[PDB]
Amino acid sequence: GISRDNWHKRRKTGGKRKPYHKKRKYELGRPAANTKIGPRRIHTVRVRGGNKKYRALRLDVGNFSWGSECCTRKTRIIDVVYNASNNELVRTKTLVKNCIVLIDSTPYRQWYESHYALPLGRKKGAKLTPEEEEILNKKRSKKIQKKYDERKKNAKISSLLEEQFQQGKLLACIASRPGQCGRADGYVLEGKELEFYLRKIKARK
Amino acid sequence: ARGPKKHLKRVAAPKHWMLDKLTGVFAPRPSTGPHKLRECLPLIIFLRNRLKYALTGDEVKKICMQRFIKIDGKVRTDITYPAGFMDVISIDKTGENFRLIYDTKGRFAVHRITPEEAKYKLCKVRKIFVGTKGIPHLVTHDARTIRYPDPLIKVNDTIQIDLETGKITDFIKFDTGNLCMVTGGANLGRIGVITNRERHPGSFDVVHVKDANGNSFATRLSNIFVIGKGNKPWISLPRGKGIRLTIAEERDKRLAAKQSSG
Amino acid sequence: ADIQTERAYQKQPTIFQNKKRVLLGETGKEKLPRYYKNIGLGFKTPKEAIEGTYIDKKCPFTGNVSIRGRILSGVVTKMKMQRTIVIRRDYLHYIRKYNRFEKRHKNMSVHLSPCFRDVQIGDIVTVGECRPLSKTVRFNVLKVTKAAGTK
Amino acid sequence: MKLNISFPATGCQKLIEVDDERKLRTFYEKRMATEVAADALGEEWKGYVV
RNA sequence: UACUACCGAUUGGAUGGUUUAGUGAGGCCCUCGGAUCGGCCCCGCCGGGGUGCCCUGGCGGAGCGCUGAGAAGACGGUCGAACUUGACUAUCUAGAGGAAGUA
RNA sequence: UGGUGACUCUAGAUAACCUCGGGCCGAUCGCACGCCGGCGGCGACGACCCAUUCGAACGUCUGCCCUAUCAACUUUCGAUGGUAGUCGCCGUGCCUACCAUGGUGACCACGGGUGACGGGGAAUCAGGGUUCGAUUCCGGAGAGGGAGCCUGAGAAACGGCUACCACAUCCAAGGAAGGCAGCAGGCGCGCAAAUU
RNA sequence: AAACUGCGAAUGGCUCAUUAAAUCAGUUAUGGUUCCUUUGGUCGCUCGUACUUGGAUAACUGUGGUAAUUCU
Repeated sequence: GISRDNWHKRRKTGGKRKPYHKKRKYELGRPAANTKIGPRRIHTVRVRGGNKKYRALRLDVGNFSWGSECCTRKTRIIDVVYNASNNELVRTKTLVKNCIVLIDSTPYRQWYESHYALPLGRKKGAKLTPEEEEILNKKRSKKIQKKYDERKKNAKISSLLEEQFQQGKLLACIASRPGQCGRADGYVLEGKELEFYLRKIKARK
Repeated sequence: ARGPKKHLKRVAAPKHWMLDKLTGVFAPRPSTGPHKLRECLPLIIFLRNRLKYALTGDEVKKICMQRFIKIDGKVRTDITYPAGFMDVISIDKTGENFRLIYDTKGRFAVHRITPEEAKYKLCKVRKIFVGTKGIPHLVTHDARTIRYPDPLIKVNDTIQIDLETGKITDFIKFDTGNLCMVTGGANLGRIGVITNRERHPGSFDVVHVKDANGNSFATRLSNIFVIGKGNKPWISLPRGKGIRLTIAEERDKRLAAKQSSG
Repeated sequence: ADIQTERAYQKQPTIFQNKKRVLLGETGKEKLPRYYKNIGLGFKTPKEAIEGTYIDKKCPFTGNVSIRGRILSGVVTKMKMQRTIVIRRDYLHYIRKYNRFEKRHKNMSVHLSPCFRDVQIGDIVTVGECRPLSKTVRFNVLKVTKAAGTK
Repeated sequence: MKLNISFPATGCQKLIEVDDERKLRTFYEKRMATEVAADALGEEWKGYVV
């Protein structure tokens, strides 16, 4: 019986309307299904026209895109850190649109070394397992080492991202609506937006 | 209402069907189809009210259910099927072919055409879009979509369909100097030559048409159907040539038809 | 500062602004490319629109609205809300029995883009119909002409 | 009680009326779809589980 | 000689409408719940085929095996008729007394 | 590539994702029979998507009777607006969070009344007017009063369901069933209206 | 015949209680939506037992309960 009608509101002058018709079905609202972080649990809503909606009630994974590199990978979701609308959607860890979220970085790390042949997020102890040595220090052809070193002239990240790759957790912002399509998708925060949300998280805590 | 309506009262039926008051409470209520229900002839009205082949709706059911009526080359057993502007109604058993063309008073005439003419029709292109791997599309005024038209065909042009294949043979462009029929409004059923088109952005354009006797009239752009190129129509025209007589000269013609006949 | 006053990061949604680049452009000239469009009814986009730095999602020139419907005009009376003003439209209504007229008026809350700075009261705005932007706001300021005395 | 008793091996049924509460002690406080050895029903009912 | 209408105590009783406070039928959503019903396994009695082993074929048995489906019910949330007690207000009715005018 | 007065349109290119309460990519039916074991002619029922038709729903502008013995109202419990969301078929205070203090009014707001459903129309009429319109066409609303839902393309459906309130039926007293402001008909009400 | 399946039962009919910028009328808009059906398009565009797959359940047969239902 949640409704979205205009006729229960005051007029612009401030006088109250009398209702002339009672609640219709096309003016209905549904409960505000709050997504959490957990193993995947998605319910299905039958909507107007016979179409279909997806209430994600629990998500743990969704794909986020590195905007500068154009690298989109499916990635585990760690934690919610900042919600720009309410602060109580953070202590409850609710996933909605435009919320700031901590994601994994290892699908972006494995793409970065496979494409640019540089270490990223490695410690100064430099303990390297023999798995990634044969992709970081492979034997390769002259024409192919030419291409791999021609890529290395621009393979430079901001310092604000590499300290996140040090901890294995990038910062991302959800761009889709998880109550309406059952997915948590988005993009990795970079640049002015990144330092904006960094000082917001800094001032909030 | 709680949903779509299925009846039509007889007084609220379109005026050009020329139904009368006392034979019933209801009108035939056209089915959904290629033409709008304010702009169509249902097949039951054409077959007993115009052609007088039937005397009831039951006899129209009996005539149509013998698969004797082809509208645009396909058999229609629906008795309220909306036939419309420039559809070819072809009855094979009697050897007749008809095309629905407005009279000078804005009603569909019983226009008989030769079976040479009954293999084509003209359509007005209403929408062009490119869809799903760059295939261009048409949408005509009777809900046909055509893949891969000629790239010179633009919106408001008039193309020619072959009724068996469904493909374009040729087309007319929208330009001043071509011939029209008005398919809407006060000027409905009149025929003349385009002389002008004034473009008002954000609203409807106005097209000025000149009659064969020098009369001139405007319509909107959506009420314009390009018949022919220059002065030659690509179809046969009805009894009046799209020249609306005034009531005085119509009275004079009707009186001159009595002092000579008899 | 000077844009980011809200709790969420304001940006034009159509312009990507984290395109990586080499230091000869990363240090040389720093300019966010601005999105703007041309509304279609002969109205020309102001200079402050295409070069400004404000972020308004309801602006007719740099935001996501379309202008379609009725072109009207009123006179500014109240400038007291955030990015939206109140205009007054005066007209004469014909009473038929007396063959005469009476002065009526109607108010309109209308959205004012930040590209029209130096808008006083008493001057004539041209408004264009858009989609409903608020509970009572349906129009959008398209052109400002000054009052009679402001030289 | 009456006892609508069936036998799905040959599909023949029978209604036996038992007006003796000593026999019905076996079925009390049970549930549906729980098997009970029907020894208390008589003497022909020895190896019978219903 | 009678009517008319008021105040009217009764805070008569009953009913309605606004609100304070308290309660909350029912559906829907959510977190559980798991009465029951299957399948795949594991053995037993064992045919055929291929080769003591495997696939089929019939069962039967048990295993908190491991999964699928799943009703009652309950915590919570929401929508929310109604219920109780107030306050204000209105009406219908039982009601002593009287007054004036009405004739 | 194409279009519009105007796109953040259509089409294209790249990187991925693609919901167990799963998206499409045919395990369906008839008739006539066949041509060189294959290749088949008409239909019927389907089907994601696109377009069309019938709509629907939200908006734009102007327009309504009496009342000031109704002059200030709205804002606690959204009032007016901004930002981000949630929900919705979508636009939007529709709802939430945080901010701003706005919005309407003697050009009559707000409140009340109406023996007020609104129009097309009707009677009267020198010209101007005045009164009526429940009523067969169009639009709205409601099925005793409120409320909540299921199914479905479409309903907050009542010749569907679930409650409460008021009435009311059958009963073996445990329970069960209801909704004529459809057609008839009855009672009542009345000055006032027809055939089970 | 029955029964399962599909569709329709949201139209029509009735009434005028509510309702005073509300309804409604003329005008516009959806570039801000959904749409059974009809009509046209699309339906080897996908590079990865089929000469046909599996479990049920009505109608029917048979045994019943309740004072009582279009109960089961």
